[PDB]
Amino acid sequence: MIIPVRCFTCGKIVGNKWEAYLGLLQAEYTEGDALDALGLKRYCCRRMLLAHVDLIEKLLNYAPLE
Amino acid sequence: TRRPEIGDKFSSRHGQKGVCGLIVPQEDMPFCDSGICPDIIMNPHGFPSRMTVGKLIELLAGKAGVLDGRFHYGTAFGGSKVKDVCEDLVRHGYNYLGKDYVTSGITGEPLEAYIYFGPVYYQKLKHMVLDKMHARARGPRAVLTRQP
Amino acid sequence: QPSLHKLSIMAHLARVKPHRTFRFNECVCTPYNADFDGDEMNLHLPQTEEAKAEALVLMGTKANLVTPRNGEPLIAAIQDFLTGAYLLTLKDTFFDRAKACQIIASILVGKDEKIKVRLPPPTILKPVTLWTGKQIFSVILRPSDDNPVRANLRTKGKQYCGKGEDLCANDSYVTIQNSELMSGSMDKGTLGSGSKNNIFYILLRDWGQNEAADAMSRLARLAPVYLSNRGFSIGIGDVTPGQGLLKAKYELLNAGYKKCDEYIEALNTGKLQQQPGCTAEETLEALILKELSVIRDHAGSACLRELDKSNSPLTMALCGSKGSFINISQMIACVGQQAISGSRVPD
Amino acid sequence: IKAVFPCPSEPALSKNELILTTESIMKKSEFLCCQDSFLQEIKKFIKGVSEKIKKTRD
Amino acid sequence: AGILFEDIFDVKDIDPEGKKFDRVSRLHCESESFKMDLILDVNIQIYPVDLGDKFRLVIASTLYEDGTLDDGEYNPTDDRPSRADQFEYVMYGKVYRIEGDETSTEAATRLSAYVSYGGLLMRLQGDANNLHGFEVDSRVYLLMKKLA
Amino acid sequence: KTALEMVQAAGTDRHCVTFVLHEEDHTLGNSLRYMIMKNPEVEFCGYTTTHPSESKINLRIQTRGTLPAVEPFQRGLNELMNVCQHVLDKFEASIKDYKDQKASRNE
Amino acid sequence: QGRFRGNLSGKRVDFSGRTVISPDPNLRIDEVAVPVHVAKILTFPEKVNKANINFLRK
Amino acid sequence: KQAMGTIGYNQRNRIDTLMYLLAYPQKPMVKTKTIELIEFEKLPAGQNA
Amino acid sequence: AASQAVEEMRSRVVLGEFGVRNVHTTDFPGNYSGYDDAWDQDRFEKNFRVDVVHMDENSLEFDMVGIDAAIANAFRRILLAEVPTMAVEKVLVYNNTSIVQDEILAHRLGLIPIHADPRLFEYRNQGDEEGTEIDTLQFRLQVRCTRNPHAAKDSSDPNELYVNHKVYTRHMTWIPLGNQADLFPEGTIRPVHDDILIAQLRPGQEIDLLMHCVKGIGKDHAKFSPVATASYRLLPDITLLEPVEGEAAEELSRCFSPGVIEVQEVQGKKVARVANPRLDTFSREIFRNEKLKKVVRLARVRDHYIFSVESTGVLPPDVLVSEAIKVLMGKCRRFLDELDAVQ
Amino acid sequence: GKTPAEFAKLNECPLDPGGYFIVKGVEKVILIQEQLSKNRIIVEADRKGA
Ligand SMILES: [Mg+2]
Ligand SMILES: [Zn+2]
Repeated sequence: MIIPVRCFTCGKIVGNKWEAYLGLLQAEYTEGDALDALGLKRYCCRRMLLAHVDLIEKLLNYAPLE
Repeated sequence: TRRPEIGDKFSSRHGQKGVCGLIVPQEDMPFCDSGICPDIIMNPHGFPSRMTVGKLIELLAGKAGVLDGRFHYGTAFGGSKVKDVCEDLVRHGYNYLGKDYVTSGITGEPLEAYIYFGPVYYQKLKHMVLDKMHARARGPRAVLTRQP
Repeated sequence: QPSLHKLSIMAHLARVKPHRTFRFNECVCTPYNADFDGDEMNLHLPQTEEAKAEALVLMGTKANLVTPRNGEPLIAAIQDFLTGAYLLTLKDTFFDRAKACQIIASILVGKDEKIKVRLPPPTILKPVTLWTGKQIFSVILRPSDDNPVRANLRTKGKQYCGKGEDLCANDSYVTIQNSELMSGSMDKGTLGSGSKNNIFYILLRDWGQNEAADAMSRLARLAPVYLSNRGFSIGIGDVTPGQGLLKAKYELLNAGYKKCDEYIEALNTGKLQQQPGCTAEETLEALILKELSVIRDHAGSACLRELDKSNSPLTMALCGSKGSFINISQMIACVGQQAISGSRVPD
Repeated sequence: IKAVFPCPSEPALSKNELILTTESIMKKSEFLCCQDSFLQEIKKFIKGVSEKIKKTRD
Repeated sequence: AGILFEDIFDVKDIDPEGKKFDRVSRLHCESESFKMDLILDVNIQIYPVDLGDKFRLVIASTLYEDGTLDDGEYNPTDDRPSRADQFEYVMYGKVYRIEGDETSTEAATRLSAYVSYGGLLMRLQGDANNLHGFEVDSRVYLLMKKLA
Repeated sequence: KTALEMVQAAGTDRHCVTFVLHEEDHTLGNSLRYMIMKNPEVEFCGYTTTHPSESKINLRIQTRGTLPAVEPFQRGLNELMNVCQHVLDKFEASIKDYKDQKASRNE
Repeated sequence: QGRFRGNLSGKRVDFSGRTVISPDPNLRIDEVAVPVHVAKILTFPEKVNKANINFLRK
Repeated sequence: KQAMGTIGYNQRNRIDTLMYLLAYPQKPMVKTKTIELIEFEKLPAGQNA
Repeated sequence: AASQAVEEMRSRVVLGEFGVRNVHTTDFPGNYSGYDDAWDQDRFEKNFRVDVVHMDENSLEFDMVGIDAAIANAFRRILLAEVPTMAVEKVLVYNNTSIVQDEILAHRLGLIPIHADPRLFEYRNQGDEEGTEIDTLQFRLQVRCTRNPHAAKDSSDPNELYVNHKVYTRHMTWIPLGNQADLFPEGTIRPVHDDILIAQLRPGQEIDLLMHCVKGIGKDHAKFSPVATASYRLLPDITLLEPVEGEAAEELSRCFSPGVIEVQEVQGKKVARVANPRLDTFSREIFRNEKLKKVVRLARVRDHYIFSVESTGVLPPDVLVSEAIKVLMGKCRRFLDELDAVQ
Repeated sequence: GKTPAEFAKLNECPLDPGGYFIVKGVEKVILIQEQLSKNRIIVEADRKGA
């Protein structure tokens, strides 16, 4: 749904890297350079951003609101 | 909210379905040189009698995909071969076959054989043990045939 | 639930434990044909002292170690207990005093908590001090000096070359004397649930049910403690074909397809030597199936020769735990003829 | 039985002594409960063992 | 002197059927002073054996030269002058099968003594006059030293 | 409430005793086995977790001579504690030296 | 679902349970580990006698 | 067909008889072209482990 | 010589093409021919040393020489599972009307690292749901999302249309209890990373909850562990058997990590030598090259560890390693005290 | 024919494949029934060999 706070395998805090990751993918980095520039060395941290679907941006269009 | 426990059935996207058996702490797991201690230890006896070599290639191609931000294709009758992902792994400093030097978490001493790490797409199936555990001491009986 | 033979229902002595699953020892998976993939098993608690006693005497696990069908044992070791004992009892393994004490001390639990260990004397003494792994396995059969078990067995292994008589180069002739393993490794044919000359069946017939059950419990306790500190893994480098296979497979396919084409040409536009008892097309089917079986068998005999030892499918096929040589040949060299109902693919 | 009970202080039997002491055991009381076929199979096997002893000592 | 057998041997062949194992090699030897042949397994990691080497082999029932046959348990930690100090490689196993040869039909005197050092076998075959003192289930110390 | 329980063997007077340590695991068990096996009076020493649901280890100690096995257990504990004290002192000295050398450079 | 095939041949029993199985080698081969949430429901009627009065009071 | 996943984007406004969701789904790391055609990577079922 | 094989057997973990050899720790008394491996305190205190090779914020990397595997493994396990920290346990919820469910929101708040220094707090007892000054903190989150009153006609991005549409962790406000306002200065007790996305909102939705941090160890739950990961590797020594000259040195320079094999010129000729073996990861690509399998001997020095402690930011990792050693010292002290209470 | 912005006002998923009825609140699918092709000459064997 939303980005998990910590990586499942090691435990590094990944949940703050998401808004920087989309910001670095607006400036036309590749994913391979963006994950390096955010500083995720172990690949268990890298699959938290490489494989994450952001459903809550598209679930919040359906929430009732005033 | 149901959290996975002893009894909750996972799968593997290759028919290697299997119940969870044991939940060990993080400190008791093996670990590479880089400190990665694996989430799911899978038994290597499932592979020779079932010949799921596709899982061994999925693990390799996923490992070679997370290291440089691609998604490799495993399309039927095509897809990214082994000879490309071997070079993609060797460019980043891992072994070209996925096997890694792995230190045991229990004893601290390294292991004799190398261990085959990689990210495999497991998917949790709906058959949980909290919905299947059932018991009856004595209770309601039928009205007609007085048996449970 | 699908109750095929009479060992689909046995009686165990219950013990309560916190988590939410029925947890039994894996040596009992062969009678139930259970597989731990979400399988459910029913429980029945008898409500009367006569029912308890008849269940405990007639239907206990220790009193039904042998199937009534032919007399071969069913409760025996299974995968990862065979591979653990096979990799424990090679001629290669040697332990210092630290790791040998650490492996032996895994059995000191349960009702074997009160016994004295009897660490056996070391094999090599002067340059280093090394217990050979067969002594560590022999501690299973007799883990104390006052245990009256004296097991004896003398049989052929699986991979026995036929000419050895205890001196084969494979070290595959099992000789246990006074519960001390003197040569040879533990195959499936010495620990597994296959047939007789099982060491647990020897312990059952000569020294009662209790010693067979204690030995199976000690092996199931010990062999994973060795194996999970050895490391035993399989990867794509373990089913990849070498160069010596990729030459021989190409030569075999060219030779077999040439001989098949010459048989096709000998049927359609010439004389084909008809085999006795059949039409000419059935002769052609038999010759083509013979040539394709030669292709599969020679590709298998070429892929097995170039594998290294300590290859994981090869170890799991030599100890008979899971798999066979057909599977290794079929996922390295050449998948054979795909036969539907004993013939080639019908049109 | 040769491995569990080695008696190092006892003399090894010959062929004739083996047949004699085997028949001296098998004519006691408790062996009447067995069938005739089982006694014949025991005496056949003991004769085979005695022939092996004779061939080795020759 | 509780020596059962003491002779000089020469290595004729190191690996007859290929290198089946990493640490153990199947020696095939032959002696000078007698007509003994010797199949032997040694640990070649701790003690390397080459092709034309020539060693002196000793099989003794005890390690103490005064003739003290008391052995309840071996102590590696205790230090005292023993028979092993003159040698470079000391094993310890049990004789388990004395077996007469079958290759001759009458009037032969070759006997085989199979001694198993914890799994590492040894066939000591020769004339029956040399092997006096071997019995089944007696525990012998092999001792061994290369010569110049 | 007692975390240390001593189960002796059946026939042997106090020289083959099994230490049940409550509320530990492989962490103390492996280090304590390492410091006990250095004592040359110990013939056998090794631990085992009884069951992974439970936090126990059974640390069997078998001595050679006539000394009881409580003394190698106590010497193993004290030697492990002195190793940890020395490691703590050397590591804190090395950290203080590293921070001092970095704060002295580029100033 | 008649009387014969439904109720005489094989009939449903109580004092039973049904759970998913999972392996555990640390038990002996004649033991099964029953969960707590089943063993609180399944009961055995133990008659009070002289040998176990102090156990059943607890 | 039994893998827990996400039913759709309306899965919070939807009262069904029995609905299993996964808390943090992830899209697969080795994906087929069929996954790109039927849009399985937009609402997946499973986690890379 | 046999002395070379025995010396290599007890201090070098060699790496084969097919499997690691010599893995066990063997230097124990009575396991070798003429050596004397009894526990000598002075030989350990002479050989042991610590060299810190790198350190910055939230990370550390230091060498240890002479310690054994069964003690360095204990330091790693104490860092993962026994060095206590502070993490949220009770999430008291008033009016959660977002799309993030209440259970998952409480679970996300549990995993957030809190910058309290947990040597100052005590374990909460059994029960005791309120807590006191000593054994808890308290955080209060309250975010209400509304529309931005001025906006353009396009209404495309969410960053312009809404205010507080993302609930970060800078919206967590600390609420003191008792004398914690004077014990702790203003600005220390805070969530650490200060940017972690907790939930995400739309106008009309509101989160107003109240969190109770406690002290806990990593064995109980993984939210209390202070380290991102902490591991160790043995320091390698790639050694050369025969000299590698000519064009073989160029391809040997590519069969390793990019900072271990240097190539230098002596007589207009390139010879290779091992320069910085610490930087190798052991990809073992020297075994694909057929001519070069017999020139190198890849091995790990057994008694030269390289720890690497990356903290989550609760407290800087030198203090983590000091606490990790003191926990094991306390575990030895507890069983010494129980022996003295027995006898 | 609607856009993914206009499925929100109807509370319907854009990836919901469709093709299922809704009767009395449950979603029902008429399965694709397989038949033998009618009006065609089929030469079959009889039980008794004819
Ligand atoms: Mg099944
Ligand atoms: Zn990670």
